[PDB]
Amino acid sequence: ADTVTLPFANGERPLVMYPGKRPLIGLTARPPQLETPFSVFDEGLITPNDAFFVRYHLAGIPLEIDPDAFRLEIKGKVGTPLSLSLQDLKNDFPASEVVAVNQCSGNSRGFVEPRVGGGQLANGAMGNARWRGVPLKAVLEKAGVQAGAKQVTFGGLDGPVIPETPDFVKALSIDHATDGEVMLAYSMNGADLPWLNGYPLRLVVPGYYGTYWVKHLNEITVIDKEFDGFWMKTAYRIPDNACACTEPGKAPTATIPINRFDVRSFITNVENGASVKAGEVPLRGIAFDGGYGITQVSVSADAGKSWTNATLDPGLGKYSFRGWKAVLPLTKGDHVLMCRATNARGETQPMQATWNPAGYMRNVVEATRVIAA
Amino acid sequence: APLTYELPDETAQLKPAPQPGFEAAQNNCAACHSVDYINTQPPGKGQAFWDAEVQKMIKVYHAPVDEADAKAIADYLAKTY
Ligand code: HEC
Ligand code: MSS
Repeated sequence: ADTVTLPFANGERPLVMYPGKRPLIGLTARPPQLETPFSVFDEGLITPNDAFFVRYHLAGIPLEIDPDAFRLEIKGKVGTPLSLSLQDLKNDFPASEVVAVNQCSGNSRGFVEPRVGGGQLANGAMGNARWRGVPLKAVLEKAGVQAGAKQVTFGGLDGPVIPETPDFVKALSIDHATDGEVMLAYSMNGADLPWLNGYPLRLVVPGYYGTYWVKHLNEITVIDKEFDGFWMKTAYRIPDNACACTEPGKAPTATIPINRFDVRSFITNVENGASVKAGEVPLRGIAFDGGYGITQVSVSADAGKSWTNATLDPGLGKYSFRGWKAVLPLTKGDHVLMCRATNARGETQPMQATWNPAGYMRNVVEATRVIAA
Repeated sequence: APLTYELPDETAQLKPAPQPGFEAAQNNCAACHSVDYINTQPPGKGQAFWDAEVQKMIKVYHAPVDEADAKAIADYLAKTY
């Protein structure tokens, strides 16, 4: 009818219908937070615009935009401040395109044990799309970045209902901002950005968690110091260690901002309790990382006692979902299926889930029980 | 003309309780965001979790909530959710 239950405690959610969107999993209404049903990820490598997940922090989201009047301001430690129209971006600068995953820092938080506070998401706070726009490098070079620059800040049209609440503003290092891959995207899957995905312009930060991907982006500031805004200084912090993790119940001793994705993979064509025919069972799914390249996906039908190599689909780019397929002989009875990806720098997925106070960065080997008959 | 976007109606509500914190939460906890933020938190988290949530809203986000109301709200939440 109109609700679903996610597979964790207090998992009931309304199915909600927004303009331009198919029915999605409603987390919050004001501001909107919308999760993608898992089944969508079995429909193809690129997430359709009408299915793409939505995450916002502040209730004052823009609800009327005049695209002709819209301006992107570039200011701070630059030789020439710029005020750029959408027409300017499309006409005066080379276009670039990238197929890239956007995934929220807190994707899968609902599965973290012990449970932690925050957005109680299943795995649907991620999506893959073909972004087109201008490399930020090109716009910054036009402004003329000055020696001594350290960071670039990014702010959008949304704001707090109460002005004392800190504005949503994020920062990137200057070397990252000018790397050529960070993009001012005006197009998503060949169309103008859906409204809730940041119409008319957003930052795309390939291989970095979604918090950086500032939507409705209208203000870019080059600064000669580290940005100390709340959403960099206090929010979006991970343990400053290799595992980005702590002992359950324990605060980190030091933290750093969240940054690149860790390696993830999913089986998309089966879910818990699915029936399959005993014999050769066809499996398929996706894998992704921070852009180093998926080297392999191993698949198991006996809870990781033994692994079979999956065949990797032809790729769409190092920042995209990477498809994979495997055919496994399954004897009659119950089987715990797992998949596990590794990337070209040797990052992989832990067999046992780790923990951090914020519930960011989950990437445990996913297990799915099926019934072969 | 500009382009515009229409949101569906908000319907999220707090779980009624006889504790006075129910009305104080209705009066203080929907000013910035819908109460589905609260309704969807992990269940039976208890007193320390909800004490911390309320204090964060006040200290970090500047929710204008006085001390008596803050305790009423956290107590109602810990007992109800
Ligand atoms: C504006 C000053 C707020 C008031 C009034 C209240 N809260 Fe709030 N809350 C605010 C922000 C900026 C956020 C983060 C939004 C995001 O999407 O990240 C929240 C979030 C919450 C949550 C989710 C958990 C968390 O982020 O800590 C909960 C459970 C929550 N808020 C509860 C809550 C209660 C009980 C309030 C009455 C005291 C309340 N909020 C008021 C800002 C504001
Ligand atoms: N402007 C803005 N932007 C922005 C925001 C907000 O809030 N605001 N959010 C973030 C986040 S945080 Mo976590 O890390 S995820 C995320 C993302 C999402 O996207 P979409 O919604 O499009 O999907 O976004 C990004 N951007």
